[PDB]
Amino acid sequence: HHHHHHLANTSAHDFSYLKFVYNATDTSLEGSYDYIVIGGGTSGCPLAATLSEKYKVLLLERGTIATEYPNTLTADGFAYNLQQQDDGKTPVERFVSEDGIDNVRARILGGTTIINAGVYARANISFYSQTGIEWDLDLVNKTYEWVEDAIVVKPNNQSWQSVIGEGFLEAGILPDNGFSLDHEAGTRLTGSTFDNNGTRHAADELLNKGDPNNLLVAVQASVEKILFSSNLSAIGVIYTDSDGNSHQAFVRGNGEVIVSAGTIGTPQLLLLSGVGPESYLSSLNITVVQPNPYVGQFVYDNPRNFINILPPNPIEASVVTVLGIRSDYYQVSASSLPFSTPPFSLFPTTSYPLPNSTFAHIVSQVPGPLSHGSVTLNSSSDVRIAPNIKFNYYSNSTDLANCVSGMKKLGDLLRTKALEPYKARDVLGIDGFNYLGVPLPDDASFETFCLDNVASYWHYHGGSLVGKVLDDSFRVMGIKALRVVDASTFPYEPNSHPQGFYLMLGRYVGLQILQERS
Ligand SMILES: Cc1cc2nc3c(=O)[nH]c(=O)nc-3n(C[C@H](O)[C@H](O)[C@H](O)COP(=O)(O)OP(=O)(O)OC[C@H]3O[C@@H](n4cnc5c(N)ncnc54)[C@H](O)[C@@H]3O)c2cc1C
Ligand SMILES: *[C@@H]1O[C@H](CO)[C@@H](O[C@@H]2O[C@H](CO)[C@@H](O)[C@H](O)[C@H]2NC(C)=O)[C@H](O)[C@H]1NC(C)=O
Ligand SMILES: *[C@@H]1O[C@H](CO)[C@@H](O)[C@H](O)[C@H]1NC(C)=O
Ligand SMILES: *[C@@H]1O[C@H](CO)[C@@H](O)[C@H](O)[C@H]1NC(C)=O
Ligand SMILES: *[C@@H]1O[C@H](CO)[C@@H](O)[C@H](O)[C@H]1NC(C)=O
Ligand SMILES: *[C@@H]1O[C@H](CO)[C@@H](O)[C@H](O)[C@H]1NC(C)=O
Ligand SMILES: *[C@@H]1O[C@H](CO)[C@@H](O)[C@H](O)[C@H]1NC(C)=O
Ligand SMILES: *[C@@H]1O[C@H](CO)[C@@H](O)[C@H](O)[C@H]1NC(C)=O
Repeated sequence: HHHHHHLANTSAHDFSYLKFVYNATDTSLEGSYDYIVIGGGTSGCPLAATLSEKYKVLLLERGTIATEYPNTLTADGFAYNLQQQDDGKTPVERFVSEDGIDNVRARILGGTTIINAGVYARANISFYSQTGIEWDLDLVNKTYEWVEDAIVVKPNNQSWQSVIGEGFLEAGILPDNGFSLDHEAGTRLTGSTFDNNGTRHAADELLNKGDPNNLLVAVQASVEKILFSSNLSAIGVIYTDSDGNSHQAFVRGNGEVIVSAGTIGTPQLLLLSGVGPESYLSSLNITVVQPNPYVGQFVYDNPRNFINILPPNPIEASVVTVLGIRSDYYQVSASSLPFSTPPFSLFPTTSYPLPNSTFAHIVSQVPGPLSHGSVTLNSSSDVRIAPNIKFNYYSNSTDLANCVSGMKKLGDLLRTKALEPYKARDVLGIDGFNYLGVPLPDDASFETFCLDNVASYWHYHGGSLVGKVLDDSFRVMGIKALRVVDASTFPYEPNSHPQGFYLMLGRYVGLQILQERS
């Protein structure tokens, strides 16, 4: 298959880039650069590597390097990082939305690709025309291949993923797409950023494609403020190191500051810097640099709804590789060992029953979603104090209708011959399964189930939307030399699993920056 000749193979996680990674305590990192990228995450790492092909780049990341937390480097360690308590330095930062749903974000060089579930997919090909951005579609595809050559494999067979795939097909999630990276209706094996040795590959490895003479990375660099000219332009940043001391770095000439701090971090930093809704910022006595009513608005979290089955015989743990895709729901299942310490946010609250045997977590994702909320500041000065985030799950009735459809399809899945061997009782109904937590239930019972048992899919996005805060080149409207590139930029998903899109986007926008400059 020509289209997959380029995929990565099994290999150790490549930390060669550590040769140009430095502690933010090093004041010799202060000074002038062509580009400053804020946030060494999913988009930020390939963006910085791409810009460094020609220009001097400083990448600033608030977390440390992944070697400090070895359980981020294997598939087997996924649960560990979520189970670990948040001490302010760990790679997983815990939060709770104002809705009451537990959640996490990354705090580590590599961003959320260092802690995530590894599922790799390209964007739904209809996404590009939906946005109305004049994408260079040939370049988009070359850029996917540049990412995939470094960190994406074709997964080997896993017994539970194959069971689930046979079930999806039997339940009518057709056609059978075989192995494919593309987000299309039907059932498929997709790519993974875990290799077939279980080694995690991630966005930090794309730093190895940067020019080591041009790229500098500062870790434990907490960026507190974007600095502006006194024609409004961004000119630099203030960041603090792990000892608390402050540092300043600037861009020069035709260079630019790009914010890649994520759905949560990018609106927070813009607001702290005086870019945002005029009445809101004035009410905090933050001087407004650029009024924009949409900074931190239109923030989205696709709902996750789920059931857990406890088979009467052990099943093998698996990472998610098999996807069942419809336009109105995206479905997967993971199989897991039992645990006595919960992975935080796997279930939506800390008071959720613990599994004492192996279990299958069977999941459906609402597309969009159409419900939205906001990011607002908790502290008007301290970037290390997490902002308030509210998603307003199921405020839009279309989301609820789509959850009902997805839950009914999970019922179909539980009724397949594929899943029958995992029932505890060989009775006709799906009550023959043993359930951890709430089992599946007319639509009123499904609506109640959807509302009561919702969790985060962890695929939140928005807050600095193209068309509201940014133009089609990802520039902050009204401000020269300032862009935003990360998941804050779009109001809908590109697909069921967006890391592949945001990895591509980092390099793609970097190439656009370089081309505009030439
Ligand atoms: C638990 C979990 C599992 C997931 N699993 C999958 C999956 O299997 N497949 C998939 O496709 N997607 C998955 N996702 C979603 C996907 O990984 C994310 O949507 C995507 O990685 C977000 O990229 P980003 O660049 O917007 O943010 P990030 O990758 O989080 O990058 C933002 C970076 O900015 C840093 N930062 C923030 N504020 C500052 C500041 N002030 N100064 C300096 N640095 C700062 C952060 O530390 C972070 O490294 C998962 C998400 C989670 C939470
Ligand atoms: C791929 O993305 C497109 C969005 O651009 C989705 O298609 C739209 O949504 C529904 C599809 O049932 C229709 O009402 C719209 O008319 C569609 N628009 C276009 C231009 O086709 C589509 O559902 C997504 N596909 C998957 C499998 O998620
Ligand atoms: C993976 O192995 C194949 C074997 O055909 C090889 O051609 C390719 O160069 C390897 N991929 C990478 C990214 O090194
Ligand atoms: C940076 O140096 C400080 C000491 O000044 C130390 O406490 C911290 O762990 C270092 N961080 C990294 C990422 O090396
Ligand atoms: C890009 O790749 C996709 C598959 O991911 C393919 O369907 C599409 O035709 C390609 N587009 C271009 C412009 O090559
Ligand atoms: C803002 O400052 C004014 C004084 O100029 C004060 O009256 C007001 O209470 C302040 N508001 C906040 C939220 O600090
Ligand atoms: C800050 O967040 C906490 C939740 O962690 C909340 O209880 C508190 O009211 C918030 N404070 C402000 C000023 O927003
Ligand atoms: C739900 O979302 C759609 C699309 O954004 C919108 O047209 C509709 O008005 C929303 N419904 C409600 C009740 O807000």
